[PDB]
Amino acid sequence: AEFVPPPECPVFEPSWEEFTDPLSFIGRIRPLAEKTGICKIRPPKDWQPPFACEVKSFRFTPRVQRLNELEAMTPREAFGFEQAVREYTLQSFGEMADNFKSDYFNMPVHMVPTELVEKEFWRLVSSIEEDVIVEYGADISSKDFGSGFPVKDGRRKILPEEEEYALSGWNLNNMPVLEQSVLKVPWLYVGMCFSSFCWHIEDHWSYSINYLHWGEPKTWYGVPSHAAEQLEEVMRELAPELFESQPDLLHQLVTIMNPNVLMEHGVPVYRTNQCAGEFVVTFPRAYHSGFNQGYNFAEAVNFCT
Ligand SMILES: Cc1[nH]c2c(C#N)cnn2c(=O)c1C(C)C
Ligand SMILES: [Mn+2]
Repeated sequence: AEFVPPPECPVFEPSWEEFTDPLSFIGRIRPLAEKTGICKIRPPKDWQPPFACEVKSFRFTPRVQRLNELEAMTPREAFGFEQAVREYTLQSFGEMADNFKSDYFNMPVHMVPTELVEKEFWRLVSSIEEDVIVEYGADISSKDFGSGFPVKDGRRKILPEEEEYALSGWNLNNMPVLEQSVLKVPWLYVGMCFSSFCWHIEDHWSYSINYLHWGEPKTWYGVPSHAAEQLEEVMRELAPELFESQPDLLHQLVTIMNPNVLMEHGVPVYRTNQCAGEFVVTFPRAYHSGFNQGYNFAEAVNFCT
């Protein structure tokens, strides 16, 4: 009855030579990675961009997430009122997040095995006897708060040691984002234990790339694009009737589904733990979902080839 972890997605460890151009590298690994939907890329050991967000002034109001909101829908008094959220700094959010996780598991946050957090996450999502509520930061533009990468924009100070990172093609501010036609900037994610995102693809079936600047790992699940329609059919068969008819862009706001359910219906699913300093790439029309193991900070952008 415990969750069965999907097989691991490919992890690549490029040489310095392979690491010069991200689009060339992604094009070369595509024959394998597009068959798994997601892959993980570990930069060379010495590639360590400094964290460039203005942490002192970094303030944000997280949103609240109830893990079992869908299963709970199987009329509670005064529904719609979450209590409420307050404004945090990055530091005070992290204090809240660590206290939550260490209290939840009764152990220091870094001693909780990633497989236990995963098993407990999926138990909680389906449990009606236990309502767990977490908070996270998303819908956070790097244009308002600053990028996690140094940028030669004249707004902060680049040190000489930072300049190579401001100019690197793996700096997500330097990824190509313009689609060709006859006719964006990176976003930031502040996670805590159990905060999660449900199954979705990107607009225009775009690639996406995500960098975990620091913190505890981010656990991902990915489905290759060749199984996109099978995943959509399982969702339709098993989603609530009230939401079955909804357009994809709205339905993707509530498409939470245990990976084992998809696997039981023949949908291939792969997993990974993205750790600090690692990239995850999602391929075009590769459904993905995931959750955070603890307090962390990621940056992501949709790019075009
Ligand atoms: C909403 C959301 N989406 C994503 C993606 C994607 N795609 C990757 N990480 N990630 C997140 O951590 C969050 C929240 C929980 C902080
Ligand atoms: Mn995504």
